[PDB]
Amino acid sequence: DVALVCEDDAPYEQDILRNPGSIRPWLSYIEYKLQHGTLREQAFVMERACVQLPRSYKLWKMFRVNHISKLNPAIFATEYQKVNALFERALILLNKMPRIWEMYLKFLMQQPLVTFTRRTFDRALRALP
Amino acid sequence: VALDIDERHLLRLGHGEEELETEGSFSKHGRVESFLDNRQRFLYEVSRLAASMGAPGAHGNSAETAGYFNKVYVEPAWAKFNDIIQREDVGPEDIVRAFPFHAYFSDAPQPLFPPEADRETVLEIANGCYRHISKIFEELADVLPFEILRRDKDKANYLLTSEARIIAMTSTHAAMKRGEIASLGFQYD
Repeated sequence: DVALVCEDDAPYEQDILRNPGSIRPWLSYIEYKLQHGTLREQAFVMERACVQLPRSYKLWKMFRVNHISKLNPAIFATEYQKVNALFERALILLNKMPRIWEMYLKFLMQQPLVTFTRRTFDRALRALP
Repeated sequence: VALDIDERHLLRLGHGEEELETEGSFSKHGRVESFLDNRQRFLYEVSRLAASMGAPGAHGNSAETAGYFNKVYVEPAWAKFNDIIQREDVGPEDIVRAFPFHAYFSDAPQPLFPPEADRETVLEIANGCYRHISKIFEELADVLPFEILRRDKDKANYLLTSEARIIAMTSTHAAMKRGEIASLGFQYD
């Protein structure tokens, strides 16, 4: 993960270090990573932004799991577990968000765990309006 | 209440206009109010524990969020503590130093681990702290089903059917609400 940050993202890293709770600098860094950086670097930047600022609704709505949806979940189960942990953290921070719940339900439907998907659907039905 | 019986599992069935001679209200509304107060206390305790552990975000916002944060924080920490204590070369001082709930237990009467205590006593103290944290998490999870339901009658029915372990009622109340108890699916042993 150390090699995922280059010299172009050094000013973005300095701005993030100066203002750790800035939604605008995080959004600017995410846009810069999406426009110029690679898919893995953009995914790492999005994961870092979600870990640092899980209460940001714009960051949670702009989160994408397209870098792991193209792989087989039976072989890439570690990425699925990491995405599940990120979704659990987002639901801990944004339990009232319906879009994040819909994204988590879609991710669970992509996975083949029937019991886990049923439990997630029951929790979403019990926790939402 | 004088014995070792939990107030959350204790419920009373009867008319709501009867005066409760006990110190705590055992009616459905009283049990709901007690569950809400316990949920608020557990949320405050979880927020204090997250502030002591340095967990980012507001973990005391909701009971389900508190349970998810408590799992994602404590379970790796408790697993690491159990793995450290599982080593044969770890002494009582190493077990005391590896405890991650020292800041949360700082409000308790010092010392948490006595200097003359052996490895067994330090392990028992750490297990007691972990059991207190797990009991707080279980109380938050039990109060989460009441917060999930919106109607008071639905929450009372869900508490009486599953959450209540000891239910006290009169003969007239049992005879008048025998069909309601049969239709509600409440089971007793």
